[PDB]
Amino acid sequence: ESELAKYKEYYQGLKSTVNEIPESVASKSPSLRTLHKRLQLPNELTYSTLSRCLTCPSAKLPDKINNPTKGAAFVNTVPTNKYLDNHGLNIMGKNLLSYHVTKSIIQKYPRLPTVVLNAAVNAYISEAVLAHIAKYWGIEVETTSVLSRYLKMEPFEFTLGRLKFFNNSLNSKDGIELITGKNFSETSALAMSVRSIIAAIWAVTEQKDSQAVYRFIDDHIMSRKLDITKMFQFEQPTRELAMLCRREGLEKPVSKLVAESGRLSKSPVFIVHVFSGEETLGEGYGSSLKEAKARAATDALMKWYCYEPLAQQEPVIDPGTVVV
Amino acid sequence: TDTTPLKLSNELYAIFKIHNRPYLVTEGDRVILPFKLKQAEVGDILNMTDVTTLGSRNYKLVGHPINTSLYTLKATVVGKTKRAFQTREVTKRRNRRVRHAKSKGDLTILRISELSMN
Amino acid sequence: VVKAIARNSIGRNGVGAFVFPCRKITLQFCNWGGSSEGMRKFLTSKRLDKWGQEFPWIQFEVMRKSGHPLLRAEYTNGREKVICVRNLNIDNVENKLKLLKDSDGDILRRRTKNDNVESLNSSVRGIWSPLHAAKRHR
Amino acid sequence: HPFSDNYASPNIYVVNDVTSKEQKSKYDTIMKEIQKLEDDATRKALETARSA
Amino acid sequence: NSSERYKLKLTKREIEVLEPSVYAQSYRIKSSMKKATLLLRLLGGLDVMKAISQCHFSNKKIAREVAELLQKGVKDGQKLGLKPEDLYISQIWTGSDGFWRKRVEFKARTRIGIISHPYIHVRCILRTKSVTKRRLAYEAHLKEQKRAPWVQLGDKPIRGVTGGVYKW
Amino acid sequence: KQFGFPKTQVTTIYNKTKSASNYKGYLKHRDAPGMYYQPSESIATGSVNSETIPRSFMAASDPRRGLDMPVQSTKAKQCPNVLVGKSTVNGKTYHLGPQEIDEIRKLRLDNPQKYTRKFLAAKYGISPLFVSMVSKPSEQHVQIMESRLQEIQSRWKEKRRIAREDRKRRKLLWYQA
RNA sequence: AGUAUGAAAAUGAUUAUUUUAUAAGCAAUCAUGAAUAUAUUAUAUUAUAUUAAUGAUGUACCUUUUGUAUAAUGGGUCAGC
RNA sequence: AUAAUAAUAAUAUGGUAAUAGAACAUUUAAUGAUAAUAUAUAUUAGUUAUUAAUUAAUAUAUGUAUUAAUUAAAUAGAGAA
Ligand SMILES: [Mg+2]
Ligand SMILES: [Mg+2]
Ligand SMILES: [Mg+2]
Ligand SMILES: [Mg+2]
Ligand SMILES: [Mg+2]
Ligand SMILES: [Mg+2]
Ligand SMILES: [Mg+2]
Ligand SMILES: [Mg+2]
Ligand SMILES: [Mg+2]
Ligand SMILES: [Mg+2]
Ligand SMILES: [Mg+2]
Ligand SMILES: [Mg+2]
Ligand SMILES: [Mg+2]
Ligand SMILES: [Mg+2]
Ligand SMILES: [Mg+2]
Ligand SMILES: [Mg+2]
Repeated sequence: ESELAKYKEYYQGLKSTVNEIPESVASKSPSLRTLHKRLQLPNELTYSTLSRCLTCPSAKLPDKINNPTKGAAFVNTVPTNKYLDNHGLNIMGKNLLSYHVTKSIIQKYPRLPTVVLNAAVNAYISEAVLAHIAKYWGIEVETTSVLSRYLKMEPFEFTLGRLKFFNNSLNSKDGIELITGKNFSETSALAMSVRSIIAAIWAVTEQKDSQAVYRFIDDHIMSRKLDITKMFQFEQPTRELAMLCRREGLEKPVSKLVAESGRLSKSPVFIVHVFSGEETLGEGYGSSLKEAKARAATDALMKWYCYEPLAQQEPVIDPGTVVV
Repeated sequence: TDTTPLKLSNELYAIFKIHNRPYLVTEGDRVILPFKLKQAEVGDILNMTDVTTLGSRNYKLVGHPINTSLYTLKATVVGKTKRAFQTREVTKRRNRRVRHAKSKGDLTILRISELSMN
Repeated sequence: VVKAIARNSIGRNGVGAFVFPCRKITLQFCNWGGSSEGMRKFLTSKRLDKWGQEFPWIQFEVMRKSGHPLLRAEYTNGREKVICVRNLNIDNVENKLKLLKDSDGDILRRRTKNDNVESLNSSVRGIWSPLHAAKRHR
Repeated sequence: HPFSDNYASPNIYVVNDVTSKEQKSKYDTIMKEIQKLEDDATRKALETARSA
Repeated sequence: NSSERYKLKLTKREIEVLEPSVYAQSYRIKSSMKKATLLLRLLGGLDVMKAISQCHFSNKKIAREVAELLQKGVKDGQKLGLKPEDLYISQIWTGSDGFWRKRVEFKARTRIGIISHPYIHVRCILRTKSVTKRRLAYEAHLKEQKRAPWVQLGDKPIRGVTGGVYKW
Repeated sequence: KQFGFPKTQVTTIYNKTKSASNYKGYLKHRDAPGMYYQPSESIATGSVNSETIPRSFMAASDPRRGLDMPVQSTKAKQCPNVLVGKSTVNGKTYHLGPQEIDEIRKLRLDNPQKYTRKFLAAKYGISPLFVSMVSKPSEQHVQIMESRLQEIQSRWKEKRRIAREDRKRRKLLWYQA
C-alpha cells in the first residue's frame, strides 16, 4: 500500500460529498444540527440545504496558488459543484433583505430623506454587519487544511458543517495582506452565508407560510438598535425649513428668544424657538444666539423627517425630500 | 383609567419591581439582577407582574401594581453569571492573622424584549 | 441640504430572536492521570447523553489529552471560558458544566451599587434642564 | 474509549485519537512519496530531452 | 514588475525599530553615573553636530568621551548610508559598567568608610530628522485632528447611577 | 385640554431644593394609583418623540393631532426676533426687472472694488445675497480675495488656528441633532 | 572561590503613555470624568488595560502592654539562609 | 440504614491566649502512561468562590517530567530575633 493513495481516495470522497451534499452525511454533521437548533429553522429546511448555504462558489483553483512567495496559498477548500453552491440562494437573500428592511424603514419613517434611508438600510444589512451576525450564530470557517484533516482522520460531516470558500492560508502572516478580490474575503463569505440561510428559509416556507421569512428577518435583522436621529447631518437648515414651510400651508418660520442666561460669559445659554405663526416648530438651545437658531432649525427638520406615524393610521406617503 | 396617550406614544418606559427592587426600563434595555434566578433557565421568558409605573414623555399610569390587563412587559433571561471575584482582607491592628473574605456574587442578565400598552 | 452619517446597528440578542449564548462545550480528559477520574466517570455514565438531549443547540466535543481534565465552553460573543476540573467528582463536574452553559460569554466585571439596566435608548422623558423645570429655582 | 456513536445524541461527538507521532509519520511518507514521484518524472523528462 | 497589491501591518514597536537609527556605545569610562547625567541631560534631543560642539566646549571630563562617542556614532551612520547633518540624538543614557572596586577609607578614632570607584558607560541612539521626526510630527498632527473640541454647553455624562427612578 | 388628568411634579419626599440628586427620596414617594400628567422638564431639541413633534408636522389622519400634548407654552408675541433677515421683518420684494439685473451684472464684472455687493444693494433697494445670486464678479477679484484670506490665515499663530478648527468642529456638531 | 545560563529583585540612567506649577497629611480603597494603548465577532452608543481631574472614606507594620498613630520596641531596600 | 450532588424549614458562623478539625505550595522515596502538535520556567491577558491550578499568546530551554494520582516522610512556607 501507499499513504498517498489513501490520502487521494479520501480527498476524492470529500469532493464527492461536497458535490452531492448527501442528506444522511449532512444530518450526521453535529455543527449543522446545532446551528439549526440555535436559529429555530423550519423542519422543512433540510440539513443538506443548510450545508449548501455554507458552501460558497469555488469551481476552479486560482492562479495565486502557484506562488506562496507572493503571499498566498489556497489549500483548505476543495472544488465545488457548479449547480450546488450558495450563489443563487445568496442573491435571493440579498434581494429579500433589500426589500423587507427598506420597507420596514419606510413604514417607521415615511418622510426620511433618501440618502438617510439608504444609510439606515446599509446599517441594518451591510456586509460587515451580516458577517458579524453569522459569527454570532456560529458559522465557523474551514481554516484547517485537507491534508491536516486526513491526518487527523476526521469525517466529511464536520467539513460540510463549516463555511467553505477560497480562504487564503497565510492571509496576514508576518503582517502581510495580499489585497485579493471579494471572492476570497471572509466577511463577504459570512455575509453570503447569512443571506443564503434566509433564501433557503424562504424557499421552504413560501407556499405554506409566506411571511415566515419576513418574521425571521424581523427577529434577527430588524430587531437591532439604530437611532435614526444620529444619521443626519444638515448644512444650511434654516433655509431648508423655510422651503418646507413654503411647500406646506404654513406661515414663514422666524426664530425668537424664549429664554436667555449668562450673556457676557464663557458659556451662555440661549433658548430660541422657530415659530411659524403662533405654533412653535423647533426648539433650539445654544451657547451663542446663532448656534441656538441653527439648533432650532435642525430640530424642526428632525421633527419633519423622523415623524413616525402609528400602525392604526392609513399609509403616509411623503411628498419627497425638501429640494432647497 | 383612560390609558390612550400612553398607548399612542412611540417612546414608553416602565418601572417594574422584582422583589421590591425597582428597575426603570424601555424595550431593548438589559437588566442585571443581583442574584441567581432558580425558577427560570436561560432562554425563558418572564412576564413582569408588579409594574409600579408605566410612563410616556408627559404622562404616567401608576398602580400598586398596575392592572396586568393594561400592558405587556416580557423580559428574556439572557445569561446567569457572576460579578468579578474579590478578596478583601479582614484583620485587627496588632494581629498577624489576616482573614481573607473572598466574594463573587451571582448575577442574572435579563433583556426587556416587549413593552407595550395592550 | 441633508447628508447621512454612515453608522451601524447594535444587536440586542433577546428582543427579536434569542440566540443561545453557549454554542459549544469541549469535555477534555486523560486515560492516565488520577485527576481525570471524575471526568472519565461523567463521560461514561449516561449523563452526557441526557445533557446533549436537553441542549441540542450546544455541540459537545469530547477530547483526550495528557494533562488535567478541562471544560472549555465557547460563546456567541467569541469569548472562551476554560474550567480545569482536576480531582472533582462526577457531580461537581456536572455542576461546573451547568454553570458554563448558564453563562453569557462576557468577561467578569465589578459592578457599582444599583448599576442595573444598560440602555442604548435615549431617555423617554428628556434630560432635565433648569430653564425648562416645573419649579423655577428661587 | 468513547466514540461519537456511543452517546446517541447527534450534537455529542468524540474526536479521533490519532497520535501526533503517527500523523507526523504519515505526513513524512506522503510528502516523501510525492517527491519520489516528481523526481522520477523529472528524470524521465531529462531522458526524453537527451533522446530528442 | 508585478501586479500584486499589498497591505502591511506593523506594531508600534516594529515601526519604532525599523526606522533608520545608529547605536553608539562608549568604552569603560571612569566616572560616576550622576556626573554623566549632569552633562548628558543637556544633549537630549540635539542634532549630533551641535551636541559634539557642546561637548568640545564643555568644562567637564566625561564631555570629551561623550564627544568621541558621538563622532563614532556619526561615522557608523555614514558607513550605513545616513548623513551627519540628518542625525539627531534620540536617546542618550548612562549605566554602571560593573566591577567597581571597594576600598576602605580609614578615619580618625577607629572609624571607617568604604570608598567605591565607579566606572560607567554612555550609550546613545542616533535617529534621523528625515524619517523619525517626520513620523512623530505626523502622529501629532493626527492626534490634533482627532481631538474633540471644547464645547461650551456640551454634552457631559450625567455621572452617578440612576437608582430605578426618574429625578426629572 | 382633551384630558383632565391630575398633574404632578417629579416629587421627592425630601426637600427638592437641597436634595434633588437623592434618588432615595424619589423612590420613597408613592402617589395614588391612576393616570397623571407629568410635564417634561426638558427641551425638545433631540427628541423624535411623538409627544414632542408639532401638529403641523403630524399627518392629517393622525389621532395625535387632536390630543393636547405638543403644548404651546411660549408665545410668539412675547418672544423677540433673533438673527432675522430684513426681508422677514418687512416682506420680500420682487421689483427689479431683467434690464436692472443686466446693468448690475455689467457693473459687478467691471469694478467689484468700486461696485461692491453692499453698494449695489443700497442702489437698487435689494439684498447683498440677492446681488450675489444675480451676478458673479470677475474671477480675478475672487482669486485675489482668496489669496488675501490665505495670507491672513498664515499670519495666525498656532493657537489661533487650533481655535478656528475647534470652532469649525463645534459648528459641524450643531447641525447633527 | 566549579562550569554554563540568567527579562529574580533591590538599585541607576533614558524613552513612551498619562497626571501634575492655588494645594496640606500611611499616599490606599471606593466612587467618577478625561486621555492613551490593545483588541482577526468594536455589530457599538463596544470591552479590557494603564494614568494622584474631581469627590468620599482612611491615625503604617510588628512586638509588649490595662492601654500605642504614638514622640514605647524593632526594621535602609531586596535576594538567599 | 451509604456516598456524592441538589432542594426546602430552622439554628449557628467577631475573636487575643488557648483547644479541635480540614486543606494547599515546596523537596525527597515507592508505583507510573505520555511527548518538540510535548514539557518546564518567566511575562501579559482571560477562567475556576482563586495562598492554588488552568486557558491563550509571547520568550528561552530541553528529545524531555521520579509527571497525574495514592502513600511514606521532611533542613516543608519568613516584613519582624
Ligand atoms: Mg494588623
Ligand atoms: Mg491590644
Ligand atoms: Mg555581568
Ligand atoms: Mg582622615
Ligand atoms: Mg555610600
Ligand atoms: Mg442634606
Ligand atoms: Mg492648578
Ligand atoms: Mg485636615
Ligand atoms: Mg488609640
Ligand atoms: Mg515610632
Ligand atoms: Mg513621627
Ligand atoms: Mg531603628
Ligand atoms: Mg472564626
Ligand atoms: Mg526550612
Ligand atoms: Mg525572603
Ligand atoms: Mg505575612
